Amino acid sequence: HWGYGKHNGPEHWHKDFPIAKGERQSPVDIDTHTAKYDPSLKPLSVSYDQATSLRILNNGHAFNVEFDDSQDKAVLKGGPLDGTYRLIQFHFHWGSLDGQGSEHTVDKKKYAAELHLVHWNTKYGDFGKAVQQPDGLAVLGIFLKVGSAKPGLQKVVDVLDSIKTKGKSADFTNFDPRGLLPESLDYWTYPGSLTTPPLLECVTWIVLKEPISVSSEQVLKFRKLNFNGEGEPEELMVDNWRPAQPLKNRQIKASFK
Ligand SMILES: CCN[C@H]1C[C@H](C)S(=O)(=O)c2sc(S(N)(=O)=O)cc21
Ligand SMILES: [Zn+2]
Repeated sequence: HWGYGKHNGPEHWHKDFPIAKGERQSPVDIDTHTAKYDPSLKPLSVSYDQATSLRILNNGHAFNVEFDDSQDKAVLKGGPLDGTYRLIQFHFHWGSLDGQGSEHTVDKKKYAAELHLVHWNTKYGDFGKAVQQPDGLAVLGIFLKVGSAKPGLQKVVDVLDSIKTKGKSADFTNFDPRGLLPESLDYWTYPGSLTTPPLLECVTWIVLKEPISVSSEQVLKFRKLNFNGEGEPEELMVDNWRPAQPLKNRQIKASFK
């Protein structure tokens, strides 16, 4: 099975998922001097007031916090998007050391972790149909740097003990994702893909310029999770990030100057 090890990591994915060598793969390095300011880009509209979280799960690759997407409760609009995108889940990617962990990079700089808030285009009816479309998903990416603690993240950190291994899930209701957002919503955007298999090229990436700060103790807790299931040899869940892919014939746009 695919993973992040030496024998099943990113360099091997192309054997089972040939699209790994495709034309619009993610993540990428964001060269701040070549990105172009596009004044036609609208500000992002994040409406998370009615978000209903349901559960937190360790799927063997990361931990996901899932939301009820049966209605337009928590949605993302505006920016480079056309239509309404519903929040379905969020997860993180992190490193074994503070100097690595993020998937996207900024002028080759790596952050300690990267948060992905995944949304799907409602015009396609269901998430499964959305992933088969070029504009089916919108993922909001937020960088994490180590510094002061992020209070809104603590409730997540505190429940990780209950989902240490692959397959474990815990009820996780009434969590407000607004607590994870930076002050500014300035962003870069480009067309890309999922960063894990199936690596489908159905994502409009929206990467925020402003990183959020989390404490050393908060990120340390992420690193205590396991890739393995209960009863199996312990493999710490760290470095679950894909390296930067070629930009090819794509242009990264910025909402700011
Ligand atoms: C572990 C599989 N993860 C996949 C398949 C899921 C069904 S998804 O919600 O389409 C999704 S979103 C991202 S990311 N890292 O580009 O934001 C990866 C994945
Ligand atoms: Zn991700």
